[PDB]
Amino acid sequence: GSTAEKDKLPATQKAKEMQNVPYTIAVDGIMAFNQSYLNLPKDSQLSYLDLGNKVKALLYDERGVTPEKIRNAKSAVYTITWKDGSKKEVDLKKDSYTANLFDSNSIKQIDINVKTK
Repeated sequence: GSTAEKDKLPATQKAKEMQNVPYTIAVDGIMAFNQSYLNLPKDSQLSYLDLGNKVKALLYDERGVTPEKIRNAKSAVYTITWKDGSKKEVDLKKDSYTANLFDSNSIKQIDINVKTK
């Protein structure tokens, strides 16, 4: 029966797990979402230089674009929405001074938009 025993169920790890934050991407004016999620540190802050290591991975894993082409794009902006419900957009195509760390634990989702043509 279904009420047999719940203890029979599996277990989990206590060492150190990761979180799954849903991200988005805009291409050709149309967004491409496939329920894909991104990995992040638990209760740990991170920067763009480091976090990018995981992001860039999806960039090529999605369509196979390079960091040299995505930069030459007509436009490049990154959107980050915190658990608070607030979202901010950062214009990478015009950002050479911006720089600040963030807490993944306080992150909800992100929406990347790169206009290339």
